[PDB]
Amino acid sequence: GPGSATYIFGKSGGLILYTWPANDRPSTRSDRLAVGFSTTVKDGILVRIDSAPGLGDFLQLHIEQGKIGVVFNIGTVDISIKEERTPVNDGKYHVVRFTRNGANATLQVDNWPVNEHYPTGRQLTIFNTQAQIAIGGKDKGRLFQGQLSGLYYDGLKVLNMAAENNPNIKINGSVRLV
Ligand SMILES: *[C@@H]1O[C@H](CO[C@@H]2O[C@H](CO)[C@@H](O)[C@H](O)[C@@H]2O)[C@@H](O[C@@H]2O[C@H](CO)[C@@H](O)[C@H](O)[C@H]2NC(C)=O)[C@H](O)[C@H]1NC(C)=O
Ligand SMILES: [Ca+2]
Repeated sequence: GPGSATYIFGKSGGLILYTWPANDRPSTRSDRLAVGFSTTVKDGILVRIDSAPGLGDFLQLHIEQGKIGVVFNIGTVDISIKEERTPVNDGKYHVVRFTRNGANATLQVDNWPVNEHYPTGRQLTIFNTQAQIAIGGKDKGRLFQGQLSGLYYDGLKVLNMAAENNPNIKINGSVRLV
């Protein structure tokens, strides 16, 4: 709601970084990711979850040519799902919702027709030993500029945790709680 923690990222970019305590690093067969955003950027990474060093697994929510999508890897090759029909960089508030079940995924913006992707043949299922949630894209040189609100990832309200000064959150660069 109104109480959902909201952060503004400026033109110079910033990062909010959640690092799981070592023993708390999760492994999942399915994920759920959602965030409210407003932006005019043609390109930027909003959120990326990475596994521990040496493991290639990741899950990345990003905008490319004004269109929002998720690319992820759970141990085979990059799997992508995208809202290709309509751009989201119109400077209006949207909600993007993503689910993953093994190699399968869904993606919806607002109330638009749902995108679904079901890779064929033998697949892996586990997103192994997740180590960090990077928000804002600055670390990968694709900074997000705009507003992020009410980020939800697998039960974690990460922006709420940032706003509450969670000891496993680091914030730097051009980012501000509103
Ligand atoms: C990932 O998704 C596959 C395929 O999903 C099935 O096919 C269509 C996709 O076009 C989808 O709309 C249906 O809902 C259906 O689930 C899953 O594989 C299927 O699993 C179901 C339920 O266990 C079986 O009835 C089907 O035989 C089976 N089909 C195939 C082609 O294998 C798969 O389980 C799923 N992966 C995970 C981890 O959930
Ligand atoms: Ca894996």
